[PDB]
Amino acid sequence: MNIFEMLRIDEGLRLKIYKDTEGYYTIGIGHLLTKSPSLNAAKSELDKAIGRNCNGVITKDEAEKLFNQDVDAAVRGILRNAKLKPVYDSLDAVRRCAAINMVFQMGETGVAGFTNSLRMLQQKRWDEAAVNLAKSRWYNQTPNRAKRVITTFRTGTWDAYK
Ligand SMILES: CC(=O)OCc1ccccc1
Ligand SMILES: [Cl-]
Repeated sequence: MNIFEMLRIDEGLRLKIYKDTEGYYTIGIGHLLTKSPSLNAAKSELDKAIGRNCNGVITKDEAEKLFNQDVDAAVRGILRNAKLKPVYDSLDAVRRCAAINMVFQMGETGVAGFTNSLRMLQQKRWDEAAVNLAKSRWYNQTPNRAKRVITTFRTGTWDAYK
């Protein structure tokens, strides 16, 4: 297991524009296109991202390319964030994957309310952090995925993805 395999499991792979769990236009391995209700707006974002006129459909190679860019962007966003970087650098590699997973799903703003969870993770109070992480809109709206990520933080193993 690695972050790419983990997120590929959590996000799936679809080569035509679809709606994510929140109803937003998405493609590939969970690449958000837009929060606008306009399919044309989503198609424009797609063409801009791929560099050609796609009319809502991409290849597997293109999906994987976008996915690599998106994972890298999540990592670099963590490393540029004064709140997240110290916590990230305190973690082992398996738990760093759980961290990237959350940023990929919710972005830096989506994790802003997790200050207490972040402190517990930095303190390595894993069971306490797991309890706190579940007290969230995130867990309630995507509980199976959140449970996998939380188990990864709790145990430091890949057991939830095996
Ligand atoms: C904020 C959160 O709970 O997950 C994202 C994260 C976690 C630890 C370090 C960096 C980002
Ligand atoms: Cl879920």
